[PDB]
Amino acid sequence: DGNKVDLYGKAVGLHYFSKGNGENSYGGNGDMTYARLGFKGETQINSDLTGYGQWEYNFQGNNSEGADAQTGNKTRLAFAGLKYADVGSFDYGRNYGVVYDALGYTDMLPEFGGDTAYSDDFFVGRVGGVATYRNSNFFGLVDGLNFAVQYLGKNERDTARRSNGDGVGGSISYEYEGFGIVGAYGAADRTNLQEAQPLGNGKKAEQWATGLKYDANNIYLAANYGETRNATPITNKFTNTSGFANKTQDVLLVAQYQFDFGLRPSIAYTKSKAKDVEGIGDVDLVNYFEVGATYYFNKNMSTYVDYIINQIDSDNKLGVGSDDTVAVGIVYQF
Amino acid sequence: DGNKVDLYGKAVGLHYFSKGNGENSYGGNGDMTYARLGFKGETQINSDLTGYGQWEYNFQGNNSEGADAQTGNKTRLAFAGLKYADVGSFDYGRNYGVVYDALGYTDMLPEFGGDTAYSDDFFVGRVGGVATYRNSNFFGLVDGLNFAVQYLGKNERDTARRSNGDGVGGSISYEYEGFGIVGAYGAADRTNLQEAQPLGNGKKAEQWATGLKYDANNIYLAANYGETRNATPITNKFTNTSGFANKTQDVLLVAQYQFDFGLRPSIAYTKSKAKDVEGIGDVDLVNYFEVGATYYFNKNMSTYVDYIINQIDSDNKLGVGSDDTVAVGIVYQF
Amino acid sequence: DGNKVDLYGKAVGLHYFSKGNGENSYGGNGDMTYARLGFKGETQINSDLTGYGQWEYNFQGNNSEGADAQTGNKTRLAFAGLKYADVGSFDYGRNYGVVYDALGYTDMLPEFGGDTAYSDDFFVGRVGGVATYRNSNFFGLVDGLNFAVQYLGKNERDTARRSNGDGVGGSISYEYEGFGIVGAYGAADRTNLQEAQPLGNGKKAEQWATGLKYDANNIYLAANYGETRNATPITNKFTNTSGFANKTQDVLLVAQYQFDFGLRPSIAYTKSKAKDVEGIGDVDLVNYFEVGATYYFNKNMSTYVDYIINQIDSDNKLGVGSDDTVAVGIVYQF
Ligand SMILES: [Br-]
Ligand SMILES: [Br-]
Ligand SMILES: [Br-]
Ligand SMILES: [Br-]
Ligand SMILES: [Br-]
Ligand SMILES: [Br-]
Ligand SMILES: [Br-]
Ligand SMILES: [Br-]
Ligand SMILES: [Br-]
Ligand SMILES: [Mg+2]
Ligand SMILES: [Mg+2]
Ligand SMILES: [Mg+2]
Ligand SMILES: [Mg+2]
Ligand SMILES: [Mg+2]
Ligand SMILES: [Mg+2]
Ligand SMILES: [Mg+2]
Ligand SMILES: [Mg+2]
Repeated sequence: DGNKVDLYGKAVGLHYFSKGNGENSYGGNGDMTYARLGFKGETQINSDLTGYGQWEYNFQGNNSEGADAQTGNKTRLAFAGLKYADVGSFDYGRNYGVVYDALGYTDMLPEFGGDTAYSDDFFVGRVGGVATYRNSNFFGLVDGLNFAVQYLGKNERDTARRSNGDGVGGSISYEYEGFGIVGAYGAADRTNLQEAQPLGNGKKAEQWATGLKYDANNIYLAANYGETRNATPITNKFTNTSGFANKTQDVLLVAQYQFDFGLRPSIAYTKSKAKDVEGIGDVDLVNYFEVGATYYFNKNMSTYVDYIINQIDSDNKLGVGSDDTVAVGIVYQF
Repeated sequence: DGNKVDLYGKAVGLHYFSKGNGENSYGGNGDMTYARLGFKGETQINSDLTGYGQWEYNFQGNNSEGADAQTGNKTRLAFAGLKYADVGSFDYGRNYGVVYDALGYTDMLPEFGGDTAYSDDFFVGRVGGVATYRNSNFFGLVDGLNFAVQYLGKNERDTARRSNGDGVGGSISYEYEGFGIVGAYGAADRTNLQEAQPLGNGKKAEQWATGLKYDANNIYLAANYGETRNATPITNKFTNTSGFANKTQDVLLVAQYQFDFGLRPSIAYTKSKAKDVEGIGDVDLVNYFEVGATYYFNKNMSTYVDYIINQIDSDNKLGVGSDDTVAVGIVYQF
Repeated sequence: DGNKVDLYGKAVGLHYFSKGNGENSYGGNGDMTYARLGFKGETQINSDLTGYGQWEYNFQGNNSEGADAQTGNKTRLAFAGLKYADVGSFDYGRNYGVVYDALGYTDMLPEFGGDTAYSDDFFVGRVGGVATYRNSNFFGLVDGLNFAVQYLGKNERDTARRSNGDGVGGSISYEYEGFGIVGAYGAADRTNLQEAQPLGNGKKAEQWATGLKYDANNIYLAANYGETRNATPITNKFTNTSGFANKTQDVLLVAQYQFDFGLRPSIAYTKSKAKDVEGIGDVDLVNYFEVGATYYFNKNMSTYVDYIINQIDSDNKLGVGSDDTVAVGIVYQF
């Protein structure tokens, strides 16, 4: 009856290599195997109207069958919506925060990358309780011009890190001839639990980002810049103190090429600097170069290596790990 | 070849609006998105015999991807059985309590309702370890006459609220010309842990209900009345004390219409009164009117609003919420 | 596009009968209902090369929908790999040890059996972080001659029971005209947390087993013999101390017949004895006879009974359970 639903997923055999047991590395050390399961469906309601829904789950494959069986298991996405011919889509539930419309540009590495797209972090990553309106080609009048607004409902959780107040954010993008340019901005109230943390001071959190990319002829090139206020979560590893960076400035870059025979090498740089952090001043949160590659056997099977050359120094005042990490992956997906 | 199984699910974007906080409301306040996933299968073994099984899970969509990720996640149903031609069906596992053959009559609202069909609550909701026998049209000899019996095995759990002793229950119903009537009753042993609770006293739990319904010509009218002894779970928020109501008296009413263009308005009333509650006597547990509507775009897509006009008063002796609660939902299902 | 993926699972209505709880039985008492869900996929990359992946999850059906909802839920398998023409298969993730290549011989009972194939126990059961290479028919040159090697990456977990160090293990088998013979062995480092336990002492865990089987003409006969040194997990029930048996010796015998009409009687014997147990000396871990049966209605539906005649005596120095257990099961699978 014009419903299309496709159960999807992957099994990801994954191993991280880092110094020691990886307490002072970028990614850690050991087994990091996991699996994904989801559905994605879409129903033709009439000529002009589609309904749709999606759910996606993370099942870790590197816990025992003992008491730790559920460590890092979670729902990543859960949302439903309606899409109306020449007017836009509207969805609600657990979904990507708008500002990920910009950060998605550089979140293209075989394993790492994407460092500033925190989950449960306002308009940066996948969160809870968002209403999202999206528009393609400006109601159909302007090919390549897209925009979105997103309404974030307050989530007063048990942890400051996973909480938020009410907020609004949005995004505008233009694509033309393989190039793409995009800007995204959100702000939200911070909750009383966030204000009580040692790190971070202010009533509102803000995040913004811009992106430029070239995505054509088997070349992928992209850059993202942005900044945040009272929005980037941080932990002092020395004091076990936590909260949010009063300011960050963040800059990511990525260069890839896709060979017809399956190989797709990747080169990147990422740097995120916190400022005005209490007791500290300026610090680096992320600072690295990346070399990697993915080999695609076909649409269902790939392998990959991903090497993070970590520029964080062993000095780092927040305890951010300074050692390198290499990831090795085998993936079956459907 | 012989076998039919169909993966099923829904994604529900869901939001509740109450004063506060929602501490003092019927339903709470904020994001309540969730998803469901299940399978349902039937195999033709021969001409007279079919095997079947069902599993159903709830994935909350309004938790973070942190330490609270698993909150409210659970298996709803997990059972397997055989259905023999003129004998009946026999199944075992986690399934609906028998007395829910009565309560289902009124559990028909867009979001709320069904207030007395508690889970893990002897016979009124989905419970563990039930062997259920069911019969259609009295061995095929009496059109519209159905019955069932169910054996509940002891579950001594860590919690009095989620426990039970051994029990037996059943249900009888007759349907004719769009009308339906149905009686159900179960009784069981209480566990020591339940007897140790300050609220509620008795060796035995009991629950019964009767149902009346009209279900034709696009009209749905239904009413349930019931009582319980030592069965309905309760809390006194003034004392942080818990247990079970020595007695309750329960009445639910529902009226709905289905318009061919998809709109289905709903009107309801629910009162549940506890009696003989230690240090209190009588006290309402539930008391409200409902108005709502579901808009069905088709078999896969729907939206709804449900408004609960809460008649509980701010003097209620157990601290039961007195504020209403409006729910708004968007549903993709397959 | 040359991909075949099956979603699969089962619903198992399951009940165990034992004296009392029974806190002193082989298997326990009460509702043991569960379900499984998994996918299994295979993609033809080219005429000589296949990709594959598998995920499998256990969903308990005997928990309430309260705080205990998650007890016993776990990923059993999560792996992906490549299979090349005659050269062999390579996979990584959570998978069966390499010593279960032998123990699978007798792990054939309707419900029980398989006592020495502990999960998260080096090479005997399902684990986390294994790299497994497998070869059939010695590169296509010797019909019926198969072998495998497996590399076990260290998992330092919160618990001694679920930890391992790095190890290697392997297996070799040979089948000809319904007869089968197998040998398997592995060794790995113990972790410091393991060595810190009062029970067990040694740098290295080791496990080995051999198997003979006849599997033809509806007869199934199999035997396994095995030993372990610092690998088999134990608890002293009197003193509440835990660790690993310094040694064990294990025998598991099985006989079954498959009638064409669906019945499949089973008879078994299992004994595992620990030696050099701190504070104790020699003591039986498992000692029983089995007598059960499985009735297959078809490929999707079965029932079974499994009766374990426990020869553990009430004298057991470790407090191992001595009473019998009977299981009754109903299974829908797809
Ligand atoms: Br995926
Ligand atoms: Br994160
Ligand atoms: Br559903
Ligand atoms: Br029920
Ligand atoms: Br309703
Ligand atoms: Br409930
Ligand atoms: Br299965
Ligand atoms: Br191909
Ligand atoms: Br185990
Ligand atoms: Mg773990
Ligand atoms: Mg502060
Ligand atoms: Mg600030
Ligand atoms: Mg460095
Ligand atoms: Mg009492
Ligand atoms: Mg009121
Ligand atoms: Mg020791
Ligand atoms: Mg005995």
